[PDB]
Amino acid sequence: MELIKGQALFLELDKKDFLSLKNNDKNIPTFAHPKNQEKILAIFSLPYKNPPQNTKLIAFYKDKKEEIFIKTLEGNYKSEKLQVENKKIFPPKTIQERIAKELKEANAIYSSYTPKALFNGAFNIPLNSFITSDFGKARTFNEKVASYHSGTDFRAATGTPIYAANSGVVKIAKDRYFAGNSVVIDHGFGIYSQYYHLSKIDVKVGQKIKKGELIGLSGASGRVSGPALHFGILAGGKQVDPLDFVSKFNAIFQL
Ligand SMILES: [Zn+2]
Repeated sequence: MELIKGQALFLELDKKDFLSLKNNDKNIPTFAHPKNQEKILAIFSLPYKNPPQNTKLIAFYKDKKEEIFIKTLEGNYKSEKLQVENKKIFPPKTIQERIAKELKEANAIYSSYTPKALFNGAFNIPLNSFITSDFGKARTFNEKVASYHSGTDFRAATGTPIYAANSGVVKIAKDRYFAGNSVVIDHGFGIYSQYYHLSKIDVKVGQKIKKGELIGLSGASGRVSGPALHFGILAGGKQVDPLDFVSKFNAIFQL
């Protein structure tokens, strides 16, 4: 198989006598195929920055092992050469501490795995606008990726209502350094949607949220380039192309 870096794919496997799916020593969770009672699914994601060239997963069955080869593709992302090498910025200690604390908190959430569906059918887009900055726009130095846009930006004047892309449980709902006013929702199966730079947060941590339910108002918090809605998806432990993921997810769980 082939998969572009920074995207997810849904792996389909036989359910009968399946024991475990592994990437080296890392276990990949499985969930039911909603349409084919003899299949299960798993989400495999490749990181945008510095992915392996190839991946081999082993599905262990009671009587066999089944290998799965995945070749990484570079894709056709927009990319611009950085010019200033000076990358190690030097923030004040008070900012370094906040950054480090919010990163620990987020990683604890994104590493967690809810082993049931909290979603309800297909994902919807969080507002009926248009993309002004695509996922995966990269800045490169040393023929390597120095940074990239880890979500997609929708056009939104400050104060535009933002709605949950799918049902789930709010896990983050506060102001964070790079994301500004942030909402993160657990949809189950390690799938999280992200709503950043809001001007107003209308949900609390732990709250159960319905698809299409108001979660806040867009803004420009934490954002230098003015008002927009940054929408992200984390799945398989990685930030992935959100509209690509939604398209792949909806093809399976639509009906
Ligand atoms: Zn963005």
